[PDB]
Amino acid sequence: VNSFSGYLKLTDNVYIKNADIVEEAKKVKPTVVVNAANVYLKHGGGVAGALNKATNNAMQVESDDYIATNGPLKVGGSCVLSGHNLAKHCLHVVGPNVNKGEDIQLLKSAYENFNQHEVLLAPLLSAGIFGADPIHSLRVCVDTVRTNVYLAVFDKNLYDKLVSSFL
Ligand SMILES: O[C@@]1(CNc2ncnc3[nH]ccc23)CCC[C@@H](C(F)(F)F)C1
Ligand SMILES: [Cl-]
Repeated sequence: VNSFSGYLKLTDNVYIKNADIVEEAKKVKPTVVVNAANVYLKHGGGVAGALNKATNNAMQVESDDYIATNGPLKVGGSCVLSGHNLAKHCLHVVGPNVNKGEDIQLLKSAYENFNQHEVLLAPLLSAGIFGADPIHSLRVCVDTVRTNVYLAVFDKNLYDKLVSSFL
C-alpha cells in the first residue's frame, strides 16, 4: 500500500491520473519523481522547467555541478539526483526529442531506467515539447516498465484521450 490517490489502474503495475506532476510530488513526496530531462540537464521548460521552478532553482544548481563533473547524459539514459522539496530522489530520464530528430526507438531504452526503482511518479516520456505521440509513449511504458509507475498527465483533454484509447 502506498499514498497515491485517485489513479486509474491500467495494468498490474501502471496507474494514470490527470494531475500536475509538481503538485502531485509536493503532496505525496514519493521516493522517486521522474524528470523529463535533456542530456544537458538544462531544465528550461516542459515538465523539467516546472519541476525546477518548484525547487527554487536548486535542481538546476545541482544539475550543473553534475554535468561539470560527468558530462552529458545519453539519449535513453538517466541519472539519480536529489528530489529536493519534491521527493527523496529525482530520476532524470532522457527520452528522445522528436523536434531534434532523435530516434524514437530510444524511448524503450529511456523507460527501462524506471525498472531500477520499485515505485515512481512520472510523466509520459517524450510527450509534450519532446514531440512524440503520447499514446505511443503510454504503450511503450506499459510494455517496458515492470515496476510500479504512477503517471501524471497534466492535460485533462490528453488524459481523457489516453484512457479511452488504451488497449
Ligand atoms: O503530461 C504531459 C507532460 N507534461 C507534464 N506532465 C505532468 N505534469 C506537468 N507539470 C508541468 C508539465 C507537466 C505529457 C505530454 C503532453 C504534455 C502537455 F502538457 F503538452 F499536454 C503533458
Ligand atoms: Cl511538456
